[PDB]
Amino acid sequence: LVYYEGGSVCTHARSLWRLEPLRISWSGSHLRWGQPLRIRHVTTGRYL
Amino acid sequence: NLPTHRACNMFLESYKAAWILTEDHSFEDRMIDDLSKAGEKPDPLHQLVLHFSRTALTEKSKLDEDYLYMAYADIMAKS
Amino acid sequence: MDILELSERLDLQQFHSHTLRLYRAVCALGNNRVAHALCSHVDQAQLLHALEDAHLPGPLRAGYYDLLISIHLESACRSRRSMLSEYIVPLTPETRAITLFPPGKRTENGPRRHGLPGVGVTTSLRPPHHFSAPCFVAALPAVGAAEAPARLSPSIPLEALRDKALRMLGEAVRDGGQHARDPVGGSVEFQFVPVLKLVSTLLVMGIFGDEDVKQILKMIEPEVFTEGLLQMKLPESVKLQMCNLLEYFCDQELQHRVESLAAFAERYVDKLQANQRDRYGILEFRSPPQEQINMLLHFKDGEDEEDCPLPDEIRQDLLEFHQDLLTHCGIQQSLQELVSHTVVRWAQEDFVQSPELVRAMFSLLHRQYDGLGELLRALPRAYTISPSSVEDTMSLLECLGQIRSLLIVQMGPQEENLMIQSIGNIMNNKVFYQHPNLMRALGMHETVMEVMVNVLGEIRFPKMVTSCCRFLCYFCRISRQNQRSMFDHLSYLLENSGIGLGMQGSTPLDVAAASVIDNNELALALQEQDLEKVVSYLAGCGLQSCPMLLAKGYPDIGWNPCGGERYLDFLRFAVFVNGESVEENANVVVRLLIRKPECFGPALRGEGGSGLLATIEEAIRISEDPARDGRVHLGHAIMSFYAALIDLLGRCAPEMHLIQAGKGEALRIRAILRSLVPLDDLVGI
Amino acid sequence: ATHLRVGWALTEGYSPYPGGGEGWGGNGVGDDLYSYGFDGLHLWTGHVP
Amino acid sequence: GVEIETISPGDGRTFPKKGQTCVVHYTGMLQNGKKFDSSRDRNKPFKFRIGKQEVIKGFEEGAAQMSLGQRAKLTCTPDVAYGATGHPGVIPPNATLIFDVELLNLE
Amino acid sequence: ISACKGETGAMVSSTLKLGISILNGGNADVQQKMLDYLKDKKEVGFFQSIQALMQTCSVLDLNAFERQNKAKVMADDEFTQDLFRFLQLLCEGHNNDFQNYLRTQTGNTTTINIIICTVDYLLRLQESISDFYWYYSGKDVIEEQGKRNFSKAMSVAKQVFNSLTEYIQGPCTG
Amino acid sequence: SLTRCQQEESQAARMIYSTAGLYNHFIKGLDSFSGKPRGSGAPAGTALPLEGVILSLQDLIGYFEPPSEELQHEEKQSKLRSLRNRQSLFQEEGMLSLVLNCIDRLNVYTTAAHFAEFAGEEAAESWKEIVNLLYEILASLIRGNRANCALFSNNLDWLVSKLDRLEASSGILEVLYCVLIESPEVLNIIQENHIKSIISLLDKHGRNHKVLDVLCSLCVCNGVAVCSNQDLITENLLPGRE
Repeated sequence: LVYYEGGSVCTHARSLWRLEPLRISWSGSHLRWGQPLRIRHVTTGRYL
Repeated sequence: NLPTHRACNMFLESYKAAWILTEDHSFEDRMIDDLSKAGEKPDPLHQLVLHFSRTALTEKSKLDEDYLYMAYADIMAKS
Repeated sequence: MDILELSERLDLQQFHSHTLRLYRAVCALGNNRVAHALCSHVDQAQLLHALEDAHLPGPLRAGYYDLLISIHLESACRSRRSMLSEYIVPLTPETRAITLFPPGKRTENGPRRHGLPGVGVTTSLRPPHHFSAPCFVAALPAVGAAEAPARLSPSIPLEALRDKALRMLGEAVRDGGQHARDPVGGSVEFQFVPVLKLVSTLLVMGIFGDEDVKQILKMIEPEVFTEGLLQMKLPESVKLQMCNLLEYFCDQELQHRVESLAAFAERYVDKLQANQRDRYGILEFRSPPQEQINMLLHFKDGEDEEDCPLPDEIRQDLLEFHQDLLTHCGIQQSLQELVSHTVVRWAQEDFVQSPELVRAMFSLLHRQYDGLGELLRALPRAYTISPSSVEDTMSLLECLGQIRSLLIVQMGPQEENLMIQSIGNIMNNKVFYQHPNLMRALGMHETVMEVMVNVLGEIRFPKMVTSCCRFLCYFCRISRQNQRSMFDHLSYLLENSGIGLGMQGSTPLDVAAASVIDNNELALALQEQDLEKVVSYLAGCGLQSCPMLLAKGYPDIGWNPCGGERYLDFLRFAVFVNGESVEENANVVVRLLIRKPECFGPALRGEGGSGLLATIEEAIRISEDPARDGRVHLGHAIMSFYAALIDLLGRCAPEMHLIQAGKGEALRIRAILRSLVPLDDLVGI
Repeated sequence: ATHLRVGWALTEGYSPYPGGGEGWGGNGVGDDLYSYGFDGLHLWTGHVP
Repeated sequence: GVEIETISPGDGRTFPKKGQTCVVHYTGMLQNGKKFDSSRDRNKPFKFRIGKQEVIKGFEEGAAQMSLGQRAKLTCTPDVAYGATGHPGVIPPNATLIFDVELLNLE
Repeated sequence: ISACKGETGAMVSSTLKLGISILNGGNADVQQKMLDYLKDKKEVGFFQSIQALMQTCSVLDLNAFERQNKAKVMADDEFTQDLFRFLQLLCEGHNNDFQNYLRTQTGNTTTINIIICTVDYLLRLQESISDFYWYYSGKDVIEEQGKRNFSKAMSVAKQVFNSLTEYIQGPCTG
Repeated sequence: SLTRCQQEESQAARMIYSTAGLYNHFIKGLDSFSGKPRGSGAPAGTALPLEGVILSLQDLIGYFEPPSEELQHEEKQSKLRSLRNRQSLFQEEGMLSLVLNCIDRLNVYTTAAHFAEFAGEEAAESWKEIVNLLYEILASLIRGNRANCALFSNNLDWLVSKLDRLEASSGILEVLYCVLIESPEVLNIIQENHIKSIISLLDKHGRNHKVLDVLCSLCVCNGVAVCSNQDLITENLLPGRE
């Protein structure tokens, strides 16, 4: 499950996400508005 | 007229209040000049400043009092 | 095997050194019984033999020196050091003879003859040491007997020990003077550190005499005090011990100055009061004696102030003494120059690494440069007493040094008994109520507060809390200055006063009440946060049932009447002073109370609560039925709560002349009070 | 206490050296199985009186 | 009880009587042969008064039977010295004690 | 100064006095070194501590004055003067860089505006002085204690005004 | 609002993900053959080689090394701060419980042959090394962090009872020493049997000064002397001169 939380959790590891564009080449390009994306949890390796 | 020990105590406090505080001293400049020599690697004043900086830079939740720092800061300020 | 063979068997050497470390560890911080037990594993002859062995490895040498110090000399040195910051001088013929300079006037040059530090007569009070002789064939004492006396400490001959220490230090100095290739212990540090540590401990404990001090001073620097040790090349570890020795000698100088000042004070007062009596006989006098002594001394400016009637010779004596005091401190070859030059040279030669050495040497330098400021700061502690009270003072000191010894130890039943006995003994002494200023200067109330803080910080020992509370109340009941000094812990006392038991006896709330009572200045300085905390406690008490009453099998009641009475009485003490009310506190209390109606109990509730008369009649009926009662009785507590509340509310009323002046605030407060309690209820009650 | 013992010894095995040894040191006549000694109260052999 | 064996003979006439004080030099070791106490190490003779429960039973009973200047050895069973509790950190429980006692002076 | 974390005491007073002693006259080298150190460290503790120290400076209190009169009004005036003198000497000499840095810290994660804090303290002091005058309007003569309180309050106000003047003396348009 | 984070935290998170996956697989593989004696099995998740966990443990050991004592003051302070932060992150994500569970699973076997009776001879060559590395990584994780050391306050018996084990005695002793040094409060729950067990360890394993240091650490609690401990040590170690 996914939650909103404050406090020391702002400095813990479970609050980190990674953004992956659907493009493979030049995946480091600046994000366009409305561009499709995937969001990944770093520590658990799961996608919302 | 009065017990001797009480009279001595009031005399001590009065003498402290009246005569001792009136006197003046000017040892600050002489002390700084002596500490700034480095005659025959930092000089002693440099080491004192570095020690106080090291004390200040430590990681702690509160700054405890340090009478040595206050006295030496007063001396430096008056110099 | 021979122990010296450990010079090549490293594993056994390491194991034995750590074994000695464990021996020291199990004896630390007042383990006198364990010291007595240890006195059978390493006896006196072994220690005295190992002190002089020149072929021992360094670690074993240091370990044996430390073991001797820890077994025999640690506790007495700790106590004496803990009681070295205060000067008490008795008015005796020996005190009168003390002078700043030696009597010889044949030398009239600038330096005159300063005199050797630490040599001369001193009269400051210091209790002696107590020891016991070890013996392992004595009959067993009463098994399990509580409140057994303290274990004292093992004994050892001291004169032979100090002679041996002096001889070893001289031998080490001679050995180091020749630049030998085989230092004792394998290095200079192992050669020098233990001997200096032992010498410093023996010096602090006060064992050496005048000749021994002269020998030590000559060893320090032969030229200044009529190859030397200060001018050799040493590492930092030796320099730390050197700094310790110099610190001891400087402390001795300061003590000598204080004692000389006290002696001159005695002589001057004795001379002056007879002249005042004669002058009054010949003939202003309505001023208090402090103002008189202030006025008599107002001639520092050097002019013949007619405001002071002092003749010429008395002023001459005072001026001569002031000049001598000024030239003694060097404001207008010696110890100060030697220390300053040595410290400056040490700082110049190399870049110091250890912070403690830097701190010590700079403290020494600061003390040396500002001679007069140190004496100025040391005076607020000095004190003089009549010679007839000496025997009474010493005992009190021996009591105080007891308590300080038990603050570094984990708490137990025997410790509790010793604390209670010591506090009772201190309370029973008479000088405790004859010299309150001395008691404040010694700062024993801080020690008792520390004991209470340690105990309180589900409590385990309830008796000590009552003992400390009653001692602090008795201390507060003595003088106004003690009351003001205790007033500064009010926030902490109120923070810890919210205990749910209360009936332990004396409680910190009593300490706070004694701190505040009948003092106009202290009452006017009260903050509103404390009152708000007390009101919150009262509301919490009025919302919940009493736990201890329920635990005893009592009928359930929705509130706690036996608890809020204490807070109500504290508020009553806070509001009413010397027969008149203070408007600010009364207004604050009323405004705080009206916003939490549950403080008034069930009777004054607006939601169906019956009036005071009905609940008083109900309580009266309750007191007639043993079934609804049952020491503490329900009806009496219910009656007392409302009686105290009505008393407080009546004391919060404004004065008559304010109503005469027509101020709106007083009329508003009186209208609120009238609306709270109807007249018919009072008439019926 | 002072040590004093008198007796007979054998050349092959009796060899005491100053310092340490069996037990608590101070080895003399009768502290091994190569000597037989007497001291006034006890017969000493094998480090046993 | 206690067993006493003579090492060096003494006077043979003078004996400790009631109300006197005995001055002795002693050395005490366990049954296994390990020394645990000695008054000669401290270089001060031990002094005690007889009949005032100052020391353990066996020491007093042994000293009561010795003459002036005699040197003897005493043995004490556990029920006489420290019983089953022992001396914490010095003597283990249920220990048999051996003493070497010399009587120097009376009163 | 940064290590005190906004707690008043003797150590901060001694530090402020030493800083004023070494900054007297508008020494440019000291200002340059301080600015370089501050911009290099990128720490936020310094200005937070300064703001916390400023928010605890006291003003004239009337109820305390009445309580004392029936028998402490402004006990920390010297510390306030030292603080504002230190700030003025920090801005002394028309040093544009330090003025701009005092208004806004560009490289830090957060920013604090000292000028507005000074204005707020000035507003509080002015309101206290107005209340004092309202109290003393009806009387015909003024007792000594009121005179000394007025004198110390105006002595503080002088330093506050001088600090503001040194803030805007560039001309620093921002 | 989007906030950038330091690369150190991302690296730590990736390492945590991989390590947690691997160790969960190892725990499941260990639990596979619990109580079923046979010559075959999968100690790892899917019978992976046991060298991988050894290499991972060695890398983790290298990761948590304390800074050199010869560095400057400020650099040492910064390195200590970074090490503390990394230890806190790893503890928060939950590796300590994983290590403890692995130790608990492996503790039921007393020797290599007894382990090979359930996992085969091909997997029994790494048992001792794995146990030693697990104790070392636990000691490295809990060192210098009193918050982490506070977790052992209620499981002192679980740590004391393992001193008898003769495969990794030094690691257990080091862990106990670190726990005793960092959290003095635990000194208030020590009882007589623990002290007697330590003294028996000294008797059984020979003359070692680490045991003496451990015994020394039990006498003083941050400035106050804890008598009982001293009395018990004196009564149990001294009188029998052996």
